[PDB]
Amino acid sequence: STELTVQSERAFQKQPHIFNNPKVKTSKRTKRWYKNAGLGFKTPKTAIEGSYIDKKCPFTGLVSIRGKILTGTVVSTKMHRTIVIRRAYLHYIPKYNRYEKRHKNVPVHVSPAFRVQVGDIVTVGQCRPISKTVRFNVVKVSAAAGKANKQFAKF
Amino acid sequence: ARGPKKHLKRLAAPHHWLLDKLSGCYAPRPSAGPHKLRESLPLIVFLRNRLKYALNGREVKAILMQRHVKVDGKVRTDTTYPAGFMDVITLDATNENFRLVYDVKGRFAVHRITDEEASYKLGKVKKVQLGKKGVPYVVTHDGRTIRYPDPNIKVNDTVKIDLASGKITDFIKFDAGKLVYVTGGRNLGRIGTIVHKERHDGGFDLVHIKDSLDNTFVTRLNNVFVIGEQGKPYISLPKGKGIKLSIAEERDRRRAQQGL
Amino acid sequence: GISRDSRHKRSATGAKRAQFRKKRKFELGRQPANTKIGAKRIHSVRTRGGNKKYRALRIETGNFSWASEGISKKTRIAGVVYHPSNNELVRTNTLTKAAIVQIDATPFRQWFEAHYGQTLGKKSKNAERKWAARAASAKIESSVESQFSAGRLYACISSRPGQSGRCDGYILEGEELAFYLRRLTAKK
Amino acid sequence: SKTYSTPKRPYESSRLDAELKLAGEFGLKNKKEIYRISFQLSKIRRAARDLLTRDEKDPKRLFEGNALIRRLVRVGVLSEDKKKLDYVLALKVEDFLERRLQTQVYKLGLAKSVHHARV
RNA sequence: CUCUUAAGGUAGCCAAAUGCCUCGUCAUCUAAUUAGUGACGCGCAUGAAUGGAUUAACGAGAUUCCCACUGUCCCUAUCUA
RNA sequence: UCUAAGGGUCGGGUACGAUCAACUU
RNA sequence: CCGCCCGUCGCUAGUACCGAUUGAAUGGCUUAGUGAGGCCUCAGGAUCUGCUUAGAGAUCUCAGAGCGGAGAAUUUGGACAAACUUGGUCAUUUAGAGGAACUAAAAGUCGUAACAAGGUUUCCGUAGGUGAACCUGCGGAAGGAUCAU
RNA sequence: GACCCACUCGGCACCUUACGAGAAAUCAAAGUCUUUGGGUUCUGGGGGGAGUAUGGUCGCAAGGCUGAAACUUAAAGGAAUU
RNA sequence: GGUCGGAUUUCCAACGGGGCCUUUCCUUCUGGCUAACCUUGAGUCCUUGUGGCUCUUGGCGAACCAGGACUUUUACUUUGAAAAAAUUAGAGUGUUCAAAGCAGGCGUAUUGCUCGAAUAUAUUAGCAUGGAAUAAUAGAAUAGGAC
RNA sequence: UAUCUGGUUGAUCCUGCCAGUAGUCAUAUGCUUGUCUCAAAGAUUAAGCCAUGCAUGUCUAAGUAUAAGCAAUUUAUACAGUGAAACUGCGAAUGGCUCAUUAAAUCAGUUAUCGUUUAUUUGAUAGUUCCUUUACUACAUGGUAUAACUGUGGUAAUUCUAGAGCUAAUACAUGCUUAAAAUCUCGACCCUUUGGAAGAGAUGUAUUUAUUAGAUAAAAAAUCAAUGUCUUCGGACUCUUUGAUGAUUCAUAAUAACUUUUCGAAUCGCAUGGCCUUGUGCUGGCGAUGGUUCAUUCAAAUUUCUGCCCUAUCAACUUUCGAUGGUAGGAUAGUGGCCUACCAUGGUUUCAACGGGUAACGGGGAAUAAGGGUUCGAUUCCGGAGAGGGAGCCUGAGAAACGGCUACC
Repeated sequence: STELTVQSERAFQKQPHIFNNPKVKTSKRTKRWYKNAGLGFKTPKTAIEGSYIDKKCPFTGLVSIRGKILTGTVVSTKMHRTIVIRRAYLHYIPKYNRYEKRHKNVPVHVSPAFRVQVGDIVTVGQCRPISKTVRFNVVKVSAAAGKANKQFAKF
Repeated sequence: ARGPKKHLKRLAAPHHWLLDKLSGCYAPRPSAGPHKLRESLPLIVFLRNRLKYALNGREVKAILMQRHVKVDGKVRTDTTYPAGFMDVITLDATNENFRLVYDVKGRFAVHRITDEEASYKLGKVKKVQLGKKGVPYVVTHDGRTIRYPDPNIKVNDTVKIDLASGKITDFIKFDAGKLVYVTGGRNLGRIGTIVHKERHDGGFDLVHIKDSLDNTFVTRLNNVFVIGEQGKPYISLPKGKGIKLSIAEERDRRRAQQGL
Repeated sequence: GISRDSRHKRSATGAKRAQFRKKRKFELGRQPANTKIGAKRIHSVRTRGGNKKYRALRIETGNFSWASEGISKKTRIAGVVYHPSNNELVRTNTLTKAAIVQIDATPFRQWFEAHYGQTLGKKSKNAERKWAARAASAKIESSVESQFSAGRLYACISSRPGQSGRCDGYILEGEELAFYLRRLTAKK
Repeated sequence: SKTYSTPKRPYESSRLDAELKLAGEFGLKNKKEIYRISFQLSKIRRAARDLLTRDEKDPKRLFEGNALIRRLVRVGVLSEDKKKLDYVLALKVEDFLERRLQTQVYKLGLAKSVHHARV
């Protein structure tokens, strides 16, 4: 996905200080850097095999996940490499000894190692600030569909 | 704001100095030093308030400006010098070597020790790094850098320091079956022989401890400090041995202990 | 001055925030200088903690790395157009990080000739021993070997001259070099 | 770091009768003194109420109840025959006033009146 | 209460292009206003398809004020054909 | 004095190239 | 029941509303214009000064000339931007001929609408009309004066 | 098919009583509520001013929906009793 | 009450935990200690009914931790840590009582001894932990399902 | 100490308010006032602000003292006692005061910096620098100014100052003196096929860039470019160097160079000793101050999650000349639309957005309550702000400082 083909931008997109010498005829032609983000988050094969760059990625980029780990439902996918998740919770009012539903919306950066869709549940981790509003990054996905595509096929 | 605070008011000072609050005014702010502001004890407090050798700050200064008192083999004529845990204070008057340790209620127990025991102190290694030119160093809880130690000294172990040469004589690892002296927390001043450890990656490693009375409890590993093996401490322990006799036992004692 | 702060912006909801603090030197921003070519002129600015920064104006030389061979050489640098950055703070046809520049190529030519015994474009026992030993490597690339004819090499600046005061960089080689000249349409 | 409080209905002749009887019996100049003893007694009573709501063989109950009982015994309000944390609730202003010194002077002799004792 | 009419001027409107007395009275607009506007109304002689009251838009229609602008004027002088 | 954007006709061994010409912003 | 009670009108006092006056005052925010100051930058170079062959018996000049170094006034451009002016906008107070309500007083005037079948049963909605209460029409209710052939 | 008897589901209601409920009038719900909690929506907080003024909105209009304050007042009101 | 109003063993019972077996996996993979062990080597100063102090070399993985694998998600509740100090409640104590304060008490007071300055609460959010009812959620139906 | 009473009526039961009642570290005021202890106090109205009059600087044995100042050391002819001034260095950014603005913003608790600065403390930590590196030199330690001071003056006046003459420094500016060994390159030379060589230069630390190493769960064999330490040159081949984190492009090290070139004591006080080749010879103690980097400490700046009053007679806001994100750059101590270039069109909202109001600083906490709760919180702790309003900035580790400058009002 992401159809940057790899180099959609006017600058050359590369991993910094990752040098593929044209002299040495290595039989891979594929030098990448990835890391284990940690905390038992699995580094995807899309990240290891892919061609994207995404400096804000927690696997191939320079950010680091540290602090909190949260979960939420994707309620928007209309930006580029970032989403908005809904974080629903119940707030207690003691006067009434009861609860009330509350939500906070939380913008999140998503690598192109993840195919994220509205409705999917997604686990995110605290990163350094990478935009005005974004402080979190997608680190795991759980699609709540089962690939239920043929259920629409009815005849 | 606009730079660091130089003052400290009575009521803001840690509760384990025991002075007085309501417009009693100011308290002694520990100067920057090896120990933290709250987990420390200045000499003015150690001398005016605990030992009663002095009555006033000018008396304490008159003491300190005579090379009488030294912390860790060094004089420290500063009034608000932050002395801390496992620090050795040496007065040639009475030849009294004072170790600062914790009683069970969390105050600073005034432990008197022998000169042979004052020869050394102990230190919990906080980090182990390589310095410049590939020289490994360990940092203790008292801000002491020690170069080229044994390579088996990993983090949270404790170390025996000779206090005249800042060198390492022997180290004790962090493992089960090792004594512990809790520093910091609700359970401050307790001594309880590590049962086991709870990892929690990214999440404040916890430690499960068991007193001699089989009173199990739990603390944070940043607050744990090892001191020896089962029943063989490396320091003279204070009166109480870190047991925390409950209030009921305490009244039973001080009613049946003594009619005075 | 220039507040490098967010309390002035707006809320993410679109809410207009109130002016809440007089500006703070914590939140400080400063004015660039348009690092041009020619006649080295470096002004030092005092920063937080002392910590001199070296604001370069009008550099002429730079230190450029040839990494397939693993060396670095000083050269003089050449034309520029940048940036696609600014309108407010920097002004005029500058030189900056990530900029593509032409450099002298003569120290690299000399080094290559003395290190491989081989020319580009178009003796003693020790030298012959060395050249024969480290031969089978002077085969770089059509593009770089063609640049050496003109005697001007495409390189990228990797240093930030308005922070450090230098024009260090690396010579373009490979997929970068294949990529780059379809771009550089900019002033300011 | 300060304390005291007073009653609710400013009249109610039965209270006035009782209060003035206590004042005449024990040599008092004010209703504030009876109010003070009632205040102390109220603090005691509500403490013991909370402890009795707690479980038996509960450590806070044992500790604070034995302490309160010990204090009242050594003052002599609570007789040493009744030491069970229910006569603490059954106590009364007469039982405190009887342990006041003025009253103790008179009852021990030595003054031939409570007013002479106060003087 | 009384006389009287075919009916006795209704809703509404007004010193209005309709009000004599009249430069009506009160307010506003001005330093000052027979002007203007708003209100008042036993209205010489207002008034309902001889249409009444109102009305956005339109007007080489009549009219008042404000800003800008000016030889209209203070106060005239000069140039060109 | 420059920059950018906005098009036509031909080519696909069953992602893009060659060539041509307007004015508008 | 010689009980209770409605409204108009009129006198008095008070409260708020409408209202010509493109009303007035105050304050906040702001477009546009002008724009101090310092900061960065392009220049500038009074002045001082090291060295050097130079003008001059053997930590020194006597015409002068180059290599420089520090460097004030002044000055270009830029960002930061006070303040002022002009408009606009919002809010809050406030005047105002006259108009229209409310409340309260007061042994006021005209009637007597409701409470008994209140002397036309009352009330609701709507519409019209009348000095005032009110009346009338249409449909509805009984909180009816009928729980009933 | 219509009637009669018995039963049944679902409806409009009715007669009797209070084990209860209620201020009472009365209520098989207005009960199962100080032995206070089956689920859920709407509305009221003394009487007047006032469902007025103002602003919005709907409407051709008539008007509807929404909806104050100042000010005033110790009673207004509900069932029953003689 | 066997010592002189305090305690003890087997006790008739109750209340709460843990483990195992009943079709019941109540997570495993690479390992140590292999341990609580077929390890039994001659075995015992005991009311033979086990109230029970005692050894000779060689078994099953959590009782010790190293890593791993995958590990449905929550809410709820217990425990703990977190919970600034003063204040609040509250223990002790001669401020001459009390409000207060954190002091002070004991000797042969002829050159000293010593108790202390507790403790609790502090809703919500977050952290760890045991439970697993109640209430949601997922878990193999055009089998891409499990071992 | 979980309490109620008077008032609608001819009387009754209700609804329902009014009134009473108690408290208030809640204020004011009135009357009265003998004592002891404890004691708040120009917050409310004018963040008008006190509009008067007074105050934060500082020295030791140990930076610089020819005071034309004192006394006198009587241990001294260079000082060497004390010590005004002034230079230097630290500090004045703390404290104290107030609550104007402020409604996810402060703030509370809870996180994080693998996203940065940090004077001072505390502990560690510079044989590498004579740049023609055999005269080039002072390394028994080199240069210049200037204050205070002397004296001439200006102005009505201010913590105004000019001109002239001296002189100092852990001021300013410069600047050498301490290894040995190894590894690298260059390489005269002699030469080989196995090729080996004498000389020259570089290798501290800091800055900038590029590159590299920074490993790793386990077992037997063929081939080769060169065999490689050593060889039975059959190939025995083992030996092997690699730290930490949950996680890194981490720490660290090594290559190539780069810098207008940082740091690597021209400093100070007491004690005066040890060894001889007895020279004012060589060695040597206890400290002070200063200094690079690392770590620690005091901090600071940003930051995660949740949480705040009243209003719908505020329902649609944001993006205009940044609103949301992306790429790149600039700036910053650092992250980041912080700022802009290009690009895309997003982001918040009936789970109350945005707007308005607050007689709104936030909390810890206070008052009153059976329990639940309502109200208050200008304050004696904590942290945010502000110094008449605005804005800007110097110095410094730290200020957008006001008992510091600049301007406008």
